[PDB]
Amino acid sequence: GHNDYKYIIHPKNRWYKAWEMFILVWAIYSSLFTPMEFGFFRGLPERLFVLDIVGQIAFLVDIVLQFFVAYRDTQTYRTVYKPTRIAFRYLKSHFLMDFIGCFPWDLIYKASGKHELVRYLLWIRLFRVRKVVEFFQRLEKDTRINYLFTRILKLLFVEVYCTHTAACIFYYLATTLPPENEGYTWIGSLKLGDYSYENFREIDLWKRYTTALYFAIVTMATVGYGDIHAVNLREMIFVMIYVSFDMVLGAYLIGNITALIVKGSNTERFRDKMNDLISFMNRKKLGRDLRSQITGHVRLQYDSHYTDTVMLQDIPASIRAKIAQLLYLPYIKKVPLFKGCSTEFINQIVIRLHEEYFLPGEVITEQGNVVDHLYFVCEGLLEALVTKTDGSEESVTLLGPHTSFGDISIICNISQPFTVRVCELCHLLRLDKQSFSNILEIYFHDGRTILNNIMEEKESNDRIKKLESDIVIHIGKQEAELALKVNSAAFQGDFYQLKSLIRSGADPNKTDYDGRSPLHLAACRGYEDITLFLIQEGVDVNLKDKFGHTPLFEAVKAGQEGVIGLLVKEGASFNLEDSGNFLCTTVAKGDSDFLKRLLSSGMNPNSEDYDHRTPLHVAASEGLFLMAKMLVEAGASVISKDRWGNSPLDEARLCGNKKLIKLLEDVKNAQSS
Amino acid sequence: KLESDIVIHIGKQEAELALKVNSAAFQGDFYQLKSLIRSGADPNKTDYDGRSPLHLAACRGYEDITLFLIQEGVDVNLKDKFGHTPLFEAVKAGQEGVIGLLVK
Amino acid sequence: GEVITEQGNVVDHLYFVCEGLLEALVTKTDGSEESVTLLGPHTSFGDISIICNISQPFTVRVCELCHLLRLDKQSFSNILEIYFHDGRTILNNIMEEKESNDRIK
Repeated sequence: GHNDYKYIIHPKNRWYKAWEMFILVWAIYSSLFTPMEFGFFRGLPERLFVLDIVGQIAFLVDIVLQFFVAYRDTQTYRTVYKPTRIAFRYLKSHFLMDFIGCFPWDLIYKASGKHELVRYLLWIRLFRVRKVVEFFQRLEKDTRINYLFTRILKLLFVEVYCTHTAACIFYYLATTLPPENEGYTWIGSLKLGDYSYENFREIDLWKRYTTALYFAIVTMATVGYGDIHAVNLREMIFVMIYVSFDMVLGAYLIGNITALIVKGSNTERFRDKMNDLISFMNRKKLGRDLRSQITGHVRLQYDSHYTDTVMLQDIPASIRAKIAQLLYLPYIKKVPLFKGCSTEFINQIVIRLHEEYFLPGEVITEQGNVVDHLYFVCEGLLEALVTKTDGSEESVTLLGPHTSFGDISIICNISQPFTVRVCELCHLLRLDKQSFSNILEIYFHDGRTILNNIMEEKESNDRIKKLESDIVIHIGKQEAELALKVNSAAFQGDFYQLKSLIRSGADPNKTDYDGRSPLHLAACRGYEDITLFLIQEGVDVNLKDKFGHTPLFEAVKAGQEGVIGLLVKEGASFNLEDSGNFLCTTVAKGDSDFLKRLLSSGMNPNSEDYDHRTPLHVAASEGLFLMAKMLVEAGASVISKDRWGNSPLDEARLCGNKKLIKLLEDVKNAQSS
Repeated sequence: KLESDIVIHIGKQEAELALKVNSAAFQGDFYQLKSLIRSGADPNKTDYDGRSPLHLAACRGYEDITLFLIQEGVDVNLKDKFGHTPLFEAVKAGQEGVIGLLVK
Repeated sequence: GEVITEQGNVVDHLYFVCEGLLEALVTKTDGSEESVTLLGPHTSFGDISIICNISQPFTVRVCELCHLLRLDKQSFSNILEIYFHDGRTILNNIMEEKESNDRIK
């Protein structure tokens, strides 16, 4: 709608197309009549005045209409609607010839005392054949008609044109000589049969024109009967020039027709291959069913045109992906192998897919052979069988539309457990082994989180009992690195990054090298929000790292009452080995708050050691009355006997803190009760 | 306006390079560590768990990695956030070859 | 001045050197590709990567006009698997080199 001007008309407008065809008809005529007007008349016979004036005006109108038609640029490929650019383009290329040939050159010739050199400018109207050339340019750029066939008709029109012009020039050369020397011309000395072309300027223009055209036509085919022949030196020279250029034009005609016939139709090439195969097939005397198999598969390769699918490898990746998506993606989405995976990975797979058709009864993949081509059964039923060593087929599965096979062997790098053979017209989508693996490895991430899901699919088959493979190890490496990333986020405080990482498909229950979950890190650095975020995810709250440190242990050692509260509400527990030992060590340190936090978490304070002493034992021996109060509130036994029977009551007397002993005796009556 | 990812991956130029060195050490891929350590960053920087490439390499017991880490000269007595030296990780795993390398 | 195998791409084609001189350059993030060795006539490269199923240790670049004989990875693996004895001999031959590669362990 950028044609704001009310003057410029788009070059593809229907009315302008009709006008283009119409000036074409007049271009052919004004280009085919100009040689006749130049040769057979030294001034039009008045009776043609009307036709001459109407022709001149017809082109004159066109000359103007060429200022009101937009032209597509050769550098921006847009229809330039600026009137000054159209006017400049027309003035520069096709304007001198058009305007000069639009002049009434017949009237100008008559006005200037009938001077011949003025009439020689009639040939400027020969430039009007540029319209015919442009028409052939349009016709060539259309699949509706074969190119070499366009070239043949172009060459034939050129041949007809050159023949007609040569006839007109030949008769004009006859007219250059004065009528007194008629016997020395080519037509003035013509005695064909009983007719004698004595006064050749008085015969009807059609008789003379057909004589000249007969000569030109036979000269063009080099028949040269000899009845009509050059006599003058001017006629000799013209016939020599015409004859040489006619040898070039006819040789080009033969070359173009030969090029069309040796081009080779696609059906022709298929027919040659078919004939060779049939001759082979007669030599080997193959049976009718077997010959039908061979012929049918060759026909299938012919119709499928697999290279036509790779024929658009030149078009951009954007549109290439659009075509692959519009054709294979609906099929691929439904395959159970890629159930529940990212759309990006699916799109990558589709782009790398090559469709192949197979007639019933041909093995696709052979058992005992490592599959290097994963197939997506998309149309037609396939049948999978493990043929026994005794030659007994055992159909194990029937893979209909929207199914996949070969994937086990590629992901496993194992051999194909069952030979797969076709049962109907199976339109499949082959994907190469290196292609698939790449989409996971070479296309890292595209083949990390997504492939993990694919591994979930394979394990959900419930028959696959695979251990590990190159693909799987590569993935596990990537998932390890991703786990490092998400754990770094969970230990750095970057909430947005952690969100993005796990929401990109990362499993929140993964661990790093030393088995530390992101929840471990959130608790250790006391990241309340991150902890709660991972808490929502479902990360294990008593997850055990390399040293058994639970997330709630890390939270307690970090002194994050918010995080420990959250973890106990979810249910994190002190499943720590040597619990009594660590508690007694804490008592020895004197870290009152640390022990209080462990005791609040629910650490059992009655756990013994190698010396078989509870934390309360150590507190009583140490004289730590306040740690003893905390242990008492927890419920550590003050009567528990150690190796030597030294109960915490005894150790307290040994230390001599009478207040400590008194509180422990109140506890001892509590225990005895 | 989801900016500042610059400083995120600078905190990971200190870390993610260090965690990649740690990961290669834990996996056992000597060639990778050699390239990363010389072309990327020294193994003196530890991970978020305060674990030096040497610590994890010592635990795994790949002397190849350790001897290269020894060439870089990372602290052989450095403790982790868990208060544990590479020597202890080595003996915990019982990697007498890497134990001898570390004792040297 | 051409590259056959690039460092870190698993070699799928094992090459021999009939005539010419090659060079094992370790490309890096410094650009100073480390000249590990010069592969002269009657040598081979890509063998470590194929046999050991690792990536290429060093990019092999052409220095002269080199006539190289090629053996695809799948082919080579097939002949090795067929002649288990002979592949064992190959493995010893490369083990002597693996004193610095440590791939065998």
